[PDB]
Amino acid sequence: AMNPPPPETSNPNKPKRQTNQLQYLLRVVLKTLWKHQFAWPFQQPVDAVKLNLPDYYKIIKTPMDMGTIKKRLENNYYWNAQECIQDFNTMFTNCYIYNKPGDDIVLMAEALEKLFLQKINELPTEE
Ligand SMILES: CCc1c(C(=O)Nc2cc(S(=O)(=O)N(CC)CC)ccc2O)[nH]c(C)c1C(C)=O
Repeated sequence: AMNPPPPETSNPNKPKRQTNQLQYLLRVVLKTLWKHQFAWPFQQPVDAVKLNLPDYYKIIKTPMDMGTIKKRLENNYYWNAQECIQDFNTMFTNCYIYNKPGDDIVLMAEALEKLFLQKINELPTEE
């Protein structure tokens, strides 16, 4: 009935690097999605206690959210861009798994996803 702790966002035992793709994912992709009118439900972990959603964490075992992704990028949590992209994909997929299709939240998720997919199509060249 308690919320789980939020996903880890900096790990001292993990190596760190900056890459152009990672920089692009923070400066361009995340920034663009964050501003979106439908972003707000995804800007932080789902507070199942405040929302009175008792089975959210019974069902969703890999929670992810853009506030967490943002923190990860800012603390150099990801070595590879694909790690960041997978986190976004997990976020959207969770929403589809938990919610009935045609729920307001699911529709907001599709809109964000469509944008996200467009943005990662423009991802810059790897070193
Ligand atoms: C529908 C639940 C949900 C949210 C979400 O955020 N809903 C939400 C947040 C606020 S809120 O942030 O205003 N509120 C809570 C702390 C107090 C300020 C207010 C109303 C809401 O419906 N995000 C996701 C991904 C889901 C699911 C279940 O998929």
